[PDB]
Amino acid sequence: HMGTIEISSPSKTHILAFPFPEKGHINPMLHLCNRLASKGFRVTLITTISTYKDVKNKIINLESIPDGTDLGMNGYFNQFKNSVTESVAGIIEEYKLGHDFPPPKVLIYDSTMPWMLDVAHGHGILGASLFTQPCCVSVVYYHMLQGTIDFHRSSSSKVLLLPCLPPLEDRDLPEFDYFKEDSGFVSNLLLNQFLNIDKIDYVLFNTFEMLESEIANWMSNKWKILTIGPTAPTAYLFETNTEVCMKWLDEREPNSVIYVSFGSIASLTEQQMEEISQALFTTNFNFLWVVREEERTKLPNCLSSESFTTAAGKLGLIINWCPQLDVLRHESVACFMTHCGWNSTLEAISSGVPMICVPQWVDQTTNAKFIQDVWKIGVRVNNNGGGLVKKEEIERCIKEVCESEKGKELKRNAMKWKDLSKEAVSEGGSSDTNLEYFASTLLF
Ligand SMILES: O=c1ccn([C@@H]2O[C@H](COP(=O)(O)OP(=O)(O)O[C@H]3O[C@H](CO)[C@@H](O)[C@H](O)[C@H]3O)[C@@H](O)[C@H]2O)c(=O)[nH]1
Repeated sequence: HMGTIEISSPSKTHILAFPFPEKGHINPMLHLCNRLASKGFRVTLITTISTYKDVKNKIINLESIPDGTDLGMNGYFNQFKNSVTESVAGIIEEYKLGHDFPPPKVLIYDSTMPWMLDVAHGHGILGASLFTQPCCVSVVYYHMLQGTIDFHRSSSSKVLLLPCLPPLEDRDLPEFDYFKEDSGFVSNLLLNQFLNIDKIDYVLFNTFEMLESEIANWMSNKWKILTIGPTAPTAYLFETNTEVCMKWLDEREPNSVIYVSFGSIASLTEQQMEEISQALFTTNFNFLWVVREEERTKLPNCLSSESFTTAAGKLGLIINWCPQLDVLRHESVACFMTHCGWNSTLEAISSGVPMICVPQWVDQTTNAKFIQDVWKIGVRVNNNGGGLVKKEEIERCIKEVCESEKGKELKRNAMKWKDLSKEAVSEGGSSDTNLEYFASTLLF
């Protein structure tokens, strides 16, 4: 007969998001923010000023913070941690005292920044840790943290058996020694994702349960992890060179283009670029090869963008960046020569594109193991077993993926996993359900 009703809805719930300022961490966070804004949430993405321009063009409320850094990996990272700890706390407190927006309910922060949980909890809001790597390699990091099995790795070969994982050869383990005297720092960075795993309010993984069933269930029983991937949309984020790349691809034959990208960070030696060049300029396919501006000088002196007719009569384009998700979904693309970063790997899965795996370090070695031997949607190159990958090896892997009956089955496998990733994020799918569990319980 008389009183007041209070309605908690997405439209009056405010979600803060803070990615690590690198594209493989920014991009999956942005995709997740877009899905959350689509459910009606007020979403504020926080990012460093030197990434603010990039994020501004791709896209949601946007907020910049100082880069926090002036310097090797450690000094860079400790300054970073100290600076963003204060600036994000300031943003949280300002949005508490505001009146236009709702006060923040939760901070979604990158899993490699676990101290951000103390920032969120210290300011009275929930924390959600977004893991940007698959379940299988993340569990390895946990076991390395637990200091149980010896992971130290030339007088023998070792094979490691961990619960709910296929046996892992030494080459299958996440690769840190590439970083030499910084291997400890990079190692610590990935291991420490688990330092406070039991105190995190939501543990988010950009993967889908059918892809990693055994290990996801294992993790789900230990922690209440929510697999919510792929966060990228199925068949928004507007990448640079979009019109140029789509026009070039629209003029190619179906299933005729090898797409080549080594991600946003990896840098191959100039001898390694030469092997890749000679392979691509003599194969029976067109090619689209992303060579970042800062990497152009490692190209063979033989050669913003550049067009080629190849020695096989085909066409090549070398470009400094591309809308990778749109490239992968283009009918012209036959396969994806990739460094096996997790976003690249999962984007290719969601697109049905088989892979040639040229992994460089951290999780890319483990991902390539799963791409070839578990999901069976690619072939991994063979290095002296850090070793150079020769043009004849790359050529062997192209002919296998694109010119053999085995390649036809890898393509069938990849269309099967493509359908499964689409079902995961559709209504009733495992990832849609876990993302809704996140959204719905935020309202409680
Ligand atoms: O021309 C290009 C090339 C790449 N991308 C995008 O850039 C991201 C690349 O990310 P990823 O494939 O994960 O590679 P990295 O840039 O190397 O990302 C780092 O962080 C990832 C997430 O933790 C790890 O999986 C990687 O191994 C690590 O190097 C993806 O969203 C791609 O779609 C583009 O949009 N255009």
